[PDB]
Order: sequence, then C-alpha cells, then structure tokens
Amino acid sequence: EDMPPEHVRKIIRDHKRVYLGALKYMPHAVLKLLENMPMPWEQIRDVPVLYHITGAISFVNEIPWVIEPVYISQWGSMWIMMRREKRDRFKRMRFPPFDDEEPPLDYADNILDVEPLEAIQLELDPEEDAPVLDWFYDHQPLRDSRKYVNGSTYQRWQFTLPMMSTLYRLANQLLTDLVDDNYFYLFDLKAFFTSKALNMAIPGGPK
Amino acid sequence: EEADAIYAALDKRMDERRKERRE
Amino acid sequence: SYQKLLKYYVLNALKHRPPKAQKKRYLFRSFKATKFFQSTKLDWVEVGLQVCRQGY
Amino acid sequence: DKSKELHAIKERYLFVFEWDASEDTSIDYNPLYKERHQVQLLGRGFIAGIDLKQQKREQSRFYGDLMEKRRTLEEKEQEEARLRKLRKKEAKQRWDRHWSQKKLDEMTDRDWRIFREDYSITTKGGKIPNPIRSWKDSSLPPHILEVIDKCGYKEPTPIQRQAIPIGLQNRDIIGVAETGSGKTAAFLIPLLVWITTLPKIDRIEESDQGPYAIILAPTRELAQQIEEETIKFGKPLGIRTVAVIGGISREDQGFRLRMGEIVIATPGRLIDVLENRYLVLSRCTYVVLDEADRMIDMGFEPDVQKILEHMPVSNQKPDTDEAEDPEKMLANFESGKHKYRQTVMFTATMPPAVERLARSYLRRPAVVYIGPHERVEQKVFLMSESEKRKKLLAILEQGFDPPIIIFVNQKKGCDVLAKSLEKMGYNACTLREFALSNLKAGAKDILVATDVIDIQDVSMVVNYDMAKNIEDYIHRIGRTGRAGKSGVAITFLTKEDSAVFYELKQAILESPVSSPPELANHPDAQHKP
Amino acid sequence: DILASEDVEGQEAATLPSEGGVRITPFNLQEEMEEGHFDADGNYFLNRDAQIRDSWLDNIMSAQALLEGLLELLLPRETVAGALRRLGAQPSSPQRLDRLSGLADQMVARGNLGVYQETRERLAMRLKG
Repeated sequence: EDMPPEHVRKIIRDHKRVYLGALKYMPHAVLKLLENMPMPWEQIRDVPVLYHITGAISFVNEIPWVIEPVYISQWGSMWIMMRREKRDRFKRMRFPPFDDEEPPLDYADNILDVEPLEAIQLELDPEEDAPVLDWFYDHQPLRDSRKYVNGSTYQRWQFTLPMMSTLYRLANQLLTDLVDDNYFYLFDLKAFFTSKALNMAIPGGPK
Repeated sequence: EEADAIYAALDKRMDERRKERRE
Repeated sequence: SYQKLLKYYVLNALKHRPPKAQKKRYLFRSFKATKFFQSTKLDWVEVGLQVCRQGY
Repeated sequence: DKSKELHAIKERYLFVFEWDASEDTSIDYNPLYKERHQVQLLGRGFIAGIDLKQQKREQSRFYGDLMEKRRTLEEKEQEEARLRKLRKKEAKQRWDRHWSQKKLDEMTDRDWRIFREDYSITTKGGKIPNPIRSWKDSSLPPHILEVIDKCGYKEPTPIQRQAIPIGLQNRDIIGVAETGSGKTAAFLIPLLVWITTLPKIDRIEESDQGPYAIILAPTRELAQQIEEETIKFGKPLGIRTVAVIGGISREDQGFRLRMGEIVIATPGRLIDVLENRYLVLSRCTYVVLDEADRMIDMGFEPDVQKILEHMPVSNQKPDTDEAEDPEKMLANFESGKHKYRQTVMFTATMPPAVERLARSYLRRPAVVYIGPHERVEQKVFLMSESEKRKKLLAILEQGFDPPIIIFVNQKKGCDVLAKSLEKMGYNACTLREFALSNLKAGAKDILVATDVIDIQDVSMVVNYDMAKNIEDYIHRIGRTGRAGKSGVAITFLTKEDSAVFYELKQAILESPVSSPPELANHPDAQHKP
Repeated sequence: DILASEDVEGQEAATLPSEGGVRITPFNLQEEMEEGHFDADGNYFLNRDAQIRDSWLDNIMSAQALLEGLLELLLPRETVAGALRRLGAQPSSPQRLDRLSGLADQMVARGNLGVYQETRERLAMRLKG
C-alpha cells in the first residue's frame, strides 16, 4: 500500500549501478508530470508517486481522466469568468522568477503550511444550477457516487437529463449553434480530400 | 550484480510486447 | 492561420491508419513489482519540484 | 474583376515565425464569394464566443420586424416583461463598476486591489490599508490639506498614495522608487500630520531635546532639495528645519544649531555633530534614509551604523507581529508623543548591505514598490501618407486616456487635422495657457501640435507625421512624462521619412519597454543617412 | 603542396586572450594550421569532420550502531517499511519516524539494498552474525 509523505520528503531532502539504471526513464517522468498539471479552478491536487529508494527519479502514475461534458462546461465557465475579469480589471507575471544562482524552493518550509489563494470559480446560482452545485468544482466529480460513476477507476459515466440540460446551458459559449450538416457544404473532409487529389484550392480551404 | 539483472529482466519484459513478432 | 490549422487537420485525417494489435502495455505495473520502487501520495507542486531537481 | 475573370478563363483553358501573405487563399474576385452572406438562424442562433450583445447589434434587424408583426398583442407585453426581467438580472449582476464612478463606503477589497493594480504599486506585509483616491476622498486633517493645496500638488503620486496611510499607521517603510517621483512629500506628510496634531500640553518643552525627525541624504544636492521642499512645506505650519550638510561654512550651521523639529543632514557632517555633541537625539522618533544604495556605493555604512549607536533604544519597536498590526500601531500613533520610532528607507536596488541595514534598523517593514526613448513605449506603423487619417481614427475609436497629443510637421496640417477630429465628434485643441487648462480640466481631450511650452504628462503621443530628426522625435515622446506610467508613442512612418529610419530603429532597439521587425529589417534602416 | 611552420617569417607568442571583451588574435598561424592548412600559393583549406554538428557549440556511524538503532526502533515480527507505515500514521511521532528513515538511508547508502522488506528477527540475526 501507500506510504506517508514525510519519508520521501526526507529522501529528497537529505540527498552506483542501482542509482544509474533508474535515470534512463527521465523524460517519461517529465511526461507524467506535465500531463497532470492541475486545472485553474483547483487549489491543490494530491496524486500518487512512485519513487526510487535513493530518490533518483519520481513518477506520477495517474492518467488524467475526465467526463467530457463536465470538462467542457468547466472550461466554458473559465472562459466566461476570464472575459468578466478582463472587462472589469493587466500585469503579466515576470518570467523566470527564480534566478540562475539560487536553488529551487524547499516545499517543507515555504508552501507546506501556507494556505493558497482563491481559485477561479463561478457563482453558480442555487435555483437553476441546483443539480450541479455540490460537485461542479471537485477534483474528480461524482467519484464516490454509485448512481453516476461505475467506481473508483472512473471509466464509465451516466447522467440524468436535467443535469445534462444544465451542463449544456453552462457550456453555451464554447458550442456553436449548428443543427444539421447542410453546413460544411464543400468544406468537409471528403471535399478537402478531393481538393488534395485534384491539386486545387477551396476559397477559405487549405493549400 | 542483482540490480542490473533486475533492470535487464524489466528490459526483456518490455521487449516481450513485440518479441515473437520482431525477431 | 485558419487555413494552416485546417491543413494540419486534413493531413492528420488523411494519414490516419488503424493501430496494430499488440499485447497491452504497462510500464508502471512492472515498476511496482520491483522492490527498488515505493508508492506514496504527494502534492503536485512537491513532486514537480522533485522531478526538476532530480533532472538537474 | 472583368480583366481578372478573363485572366481566369485564359489560365483555365490554355527563421520566419510568421506566415507570409502569399500563402493566403480566398483571394477571389467574385461578388458572390467576398460577400458570402452568413446566416443568423431565425434570430435565435448565435456564433460562439463573439459577444452576444455585439452579435445583437450587428444583426440584419429583419427578423425582429417579423416578430413584432407576428406576435400576439399580449405577446409584445410578454416580450417587454421578459426584457425587464433580464434587465433586472443585469442590474443585480452589475451591482462590477469602475472605481471612478463608485463611492468609498461601497468599494470592496477586490476594487481596492484593482485600484492598486492600476497605478503599478505593490505592498509587502499584513493588512495594508486603503490608499488615497483623491484629495476630496482622503482622510487627512484639513489644515494639512490646505497647506498641500497652497503648495500646488493637484494629483498625488502613487508613492504618496501608498506611503501616507502606512506612514500614518506608524509602520516602517521600504520605498522602491527613483528620485523625482514624489518620495519627499510622501514621507514628509505623515510627519507633518503627527507634529501638527499633537496636543498643546505635549509640545511644550523648556529645553532643546533634539529633533523630532532625522532625514539623512548621501549627497549635498539631494539634501538641499529635501531641505527646500521641507522648508516650503514647513513655513505655513511654523515648523523649523535645520540643514546639517557640507559646503556651508561652520559658523552659519553652528549658529543654526543653537536655535534648536526636522533636521536634514549628510552622514559625515552629522557624525561630526554627534561625536562632538552639537545636537542630541533624545525626542527623535522619525528616521528617514533616502537613497541608501547610494550610501552603500559611496561607503557610508559604518558611519550610519554609528549614527544608529547614538539613538536611545527605548523607542525601538519589538520584533514581533505587533509592529505590523494596524489596530495597535494606529492606536499607538494616536498616543502622540510616547509612540515608538518609525523608519522609512527609500532605495532603487537591493544589495545585501541595504538588507543588513534593514535587518539592523527596521522591525517588520512594508515594502512599497513603484514600477525618454529608453523608457517610453514606442510603436510604429509603416504606411503610405493617404492611410494616416483612417489609422488614426481606428486608434482613437479604441479609446484613450485624455489628454493625448498628436504631432504634425506643418501648422496647416495642425489646423486641418484638428477640424476633421471635431467633425468626428472629438474635443480638439490646436497649437495658449487657455488650451492647457481645458485639457488639464478634461474639457478638451486631444491636443494637435507642431514641434514648436509646459504641459502635463500624457498617456499617449501620436506622431501623425514623423519628425525630421531624432532629437525632435525624442522631445515629443518625452511628453508621456519624465517618470511614472511609461505611456505610449505611436508613429506613422512613410517612405518620405527614410532618412530617420536608422536612428528611429536605434531609439526603439534601445528601449527595453518597447517591442519592430518592419523597421528593424527595412532596407532604409540599415545605414546612417 | 603544404606549408610548414618555418616558412611564415615572424610568428610570435600568445600574450593575452582578451581585453575589454574583445578577443585577441594570437598573431601566429598555429590554430589556422590546426583547423586547416595552406597550399603553395597561400590559399586555405579547412577540415570538415563535424558529424554530430553540436549546434550549441558552433556559436558560443558504524553499521553495528545502525543495527542497534533499528532493533531499538522496531517491535518484533514487524518489517521496517511497516514500522514506517505505523510511525507515519501530521503523524503520531515525527522525530522517531525521522530517525528511522535516517538510519534506513544510512544503511541504503552503504550498499545494503532492500532494507525496507526486512523483519526485526532477520536484522537481529544479521547483528549477531
């Protein structure tokens, strides 16, 4: 099973063929770190970690599974809130902050007991957004509910129809108003393949 | 000697995914 | 920019072929059975600092 | 079109990080395909992401007529009631305005944080108080307001706006800003409030127990500048200021030391006073070190430490969090005479010696940070002469912070450009004193002018005509101000300006606050004219 | 034909590499004869063996005391990793967990691998023999 964080924290803090062979898989650990960066509406994220006995390499070992209409609704709420923020309020952050001579910051002394700031969350009016209010900004929403998610591996989902109405209403900014495929006429993949095979250019199409 | 044998066994196990088709 | 992004999409649609059948692939399951690796639960920022200092 | 479609029939039957314009498609001279006649979808469908009110403005306004023709006679009232409910929801939503049209009692913490973001100030420490929005909105006593009104400061600098409430909450201050941005009054005003708001029983002392204030400057020139400004603040308030500096003969300064609130000094002369007993530091509760990095770069550090060694340590703050609590320190500032000391250090950089002086002198300080061709943001547009008027209009339509200045090369230009703008419904002055008052007042928003007085800092300068030499150009863009907000200078360049391209290119390449390959790579900008 | 270092009539030594940020040419043709070579008429021919091409380079306590401490920090029939699990379950005892992790890392750093899956009795037999 798992292990407390203080041990691996001491591992990384106090610090060769067993040390040499584990260093081969470094960009794989970089990929597993980069594919699980937390969302703007999350404050903290707790993930599992595989690590070597001497702290040679540290892995993430988690696939970022999300439910698709919930994910689109959450990013549409982000879009609305950031439009709201630029029409209301800009100072860009100064890039690379940590200078070339100082080491990276220690987590046990500076970030560990400091409470983070307020994240990006919409108001979520309790009259209309009532079926979505208790789970909209969770890490993995509705995970421990047997009605909606099949289990802990978080693979299959089924929802109710007012919930789908609410998630379609909140995601209205990211979705087009199309109703049929009488749109995309001579602007679809088969016409693009025909223009590829005949070496011509559709007006607005690619070359 | 043991650690290199363990990483070589894991390399052979990662090579097992395509072993009978590639060689 | 629209026309070039649509060019990349048409190229990715045309060059698509079905993936070849193979054995299911699990690197971390073979890493877990090794006694040289342990599992824990950490914050994202702490492991993000650990990965970059190990790379340094 | 016609020759092009005959060309089409004849053709038928017979690193670079940007994308080039020759890679473009849909360059077709067809009346059917340029105006492709996009759909609006029963007046109900909306294009995603583009603003819904703007989409309701740019619609064909045809289906609304079909609605108001075919709705029922009660359904017009139903539509009006639904729009009134929507406007009620919008009024409940907006109740997110701008701080220029809001009051003080309704201004929430997010609005104060955006107000701090607008003037490029940031603070370190806990519970930073609210800054000053205007003099009618400030909280100073009225006699200090009358003195500031007689001195001529119409609008506060942001270093004043932040350091005056922190100065009145008795907190140690580290101000990071350069000389000439108004730091001097920014530390003098809470001192003047503390001195002029003591009771009459607490001001009486039969002997001279030293100053209430020590203001130390590394150079004689900065000491005389702070001297003259402290005198012109202190003479209407009846507060004497003594200069302990070099360059003046010892008899005059010695005779001024016998007379006995504020002493502005140079470090060698002040330590020659303190090591020889010409002035004591008994009732001193206010220490200011302006340009401490210049004190380090000249080497006055053990001298200023020995000046600290003459201070009585009975009024030093404890090294707890209670030195940054505004309630206890505000009530301690309201205690009058028996408060702890306050130290304000202005600097421009951070060497470790200024950090050691901060750890030796200060007790949990608040760090207030503030922040022509090198320091003015410059933008250029290459065009033909005929394109200038429409590009200007497009720029103006984006909105601006009045007043702005537009420069032209000949006085006839001045007059005719100015007319056109007044035609487009703009308030434009041409170019005596009368013009600047209105601009200053807000009446007129745009000054049109040629290279030919004295005028406020502007947010934007537009060189409608480029100057004929780079020295005139430099003087123009300098009108965004000596310091503070960088401002923006936008220049229209044509082929008639080729002889200034090389120097213009240099002006911008030497401007870290500026981003222009169009000029930098231009064939005419490569060699001196 | 190739020229030697004797038909150059006036090479001198290399006094200083740079001053004021400007690189100083060492006045001798040694480095040009190391990079390439000369013909009889004075032309230059350069060596071209740059396979990798290197695109950045082109433009510049005793072990018995450890065992005694571990047997002090263990209960019988318990693994070391299980002791880490229990003493980490903020934890109940941060300092003894810190000591246990430190002794474990000092044992790992001496070459003893796999000390986490080790009971108390086997470590006692290791301390005995």
